[PDB]
Amino acid sequence: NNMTWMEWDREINNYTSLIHSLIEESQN
Amino acid sequence: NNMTWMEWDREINNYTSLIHSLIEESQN
Amino acid sequence: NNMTWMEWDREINNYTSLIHSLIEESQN
Amino acid sequence: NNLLRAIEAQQHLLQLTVWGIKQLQARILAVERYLKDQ
Amino acid sequence: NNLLRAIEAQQHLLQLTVWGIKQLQARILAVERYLKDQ
Amino acid sequence: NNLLRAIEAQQHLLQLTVWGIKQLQARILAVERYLKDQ
Repeated sequence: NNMTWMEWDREINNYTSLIHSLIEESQN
Repeated sequence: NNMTWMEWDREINNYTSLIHSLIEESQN
Repeated sequence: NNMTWMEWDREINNYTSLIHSLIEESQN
Repeated sequence: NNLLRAIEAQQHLLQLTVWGIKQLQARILAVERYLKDQ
Repeated sequence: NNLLRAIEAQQHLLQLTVWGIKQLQARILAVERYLKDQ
Repeated sequence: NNLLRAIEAQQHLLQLTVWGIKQLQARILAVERYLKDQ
């Protein structure tokens, strides 16, 4: 499909940042 | 071991489908 | 950075063992 | 709920890593075959 | 319980991706060495 | 709490697999280019 390695990088980083936030908010 | 790339594909898909179901059922 | 494939192996195994324990303890 | 959202996002991450591994497998196989054919 | 089952299944997925990455690392290393030797 | 700790650890695992995939992508690309140049 439309997936490229630069888009892959972008999406990986976005999901990782969201998960970090969710896990931390849970720490609270 | 016995693992081949076609078996790998199969097992990935099976686990992914199960997780989708579990996450959705939780949405309920 | 400092990451090598042998260190990668080591860290993968350590996290995997910890997760196994956490999931099992939850079974209880 | 944060944990559910975390697992949801992690499943997307896993799917991305699966895509990447499949791409690399096809590419290395193509290279292996090229070298065999040469 | 659904979340526990999800994490269990996701750990299996992760283990599969680790297997795949290890396979690809050995294969690309073999190719790199082949080219060096040639 | 065990589930939170599991997700935390799994995120570290995922990050490691991402590192590995990125390494392999650069290495296979380097090989593909080498063969093209040759």
